[PDB]
Amino acid sequence: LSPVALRQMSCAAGTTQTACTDDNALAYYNTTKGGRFVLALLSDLQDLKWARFPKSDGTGTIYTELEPPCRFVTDTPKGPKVKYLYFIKGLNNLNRGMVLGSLAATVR
Amino acid sequence: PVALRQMSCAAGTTQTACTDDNALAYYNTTKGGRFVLALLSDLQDLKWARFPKSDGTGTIYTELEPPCRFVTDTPKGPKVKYLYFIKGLNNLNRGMVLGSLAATVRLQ
Repeated sequence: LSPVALRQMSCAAGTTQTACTDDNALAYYNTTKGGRFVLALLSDLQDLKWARFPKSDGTGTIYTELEPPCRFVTDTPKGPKVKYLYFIKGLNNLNRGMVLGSLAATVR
Repeated sequence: PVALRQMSCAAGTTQTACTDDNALAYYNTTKGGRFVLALLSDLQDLKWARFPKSDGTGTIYTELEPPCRFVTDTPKGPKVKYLYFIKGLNNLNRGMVLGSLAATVRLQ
């Protein structure tokens, strides 16, 4: 599925599945007709293992576990600020590259 | 976390026909030169890519995969661009390019 399909929105992550404070991370996802496929998260925080995204073709939300994070330091106007990138568990090399691609390909 | 940069380069239908800047090369930095991952071009018949070398020991000729169509929005209306991966480029790196491509040109 094409790279024109990849966009971003903030969403809700958590140490546990219950503790998903709304909107504390950026999520990379692909849109298609009617729903979405989240692929990875970017957050200020390093302890995350759960992700809460809108249910495709429905009202409501999904919860799927994350990989161990990927630590990057980005250049900010507030001095360097360190971010964490979580992929969805088992994300294939192409799609990882697409987010790494796009990520290095929008900041720093 | 490895930023992708652009540069004009030479490409052509055959190693000898590579005469002089009709293509755009996405490349990396690998501790002693630049590593090229793919090219983008108006021309659809390209098969080879001509690069000199930091030193100038002479020049490297790399093969290309078959192109992929992408129509781009430009001031001068729409322009169609073809994206050639260098032959034998693994999946992570293709993703990195495609993620980057969507950040650097007006796809769709």
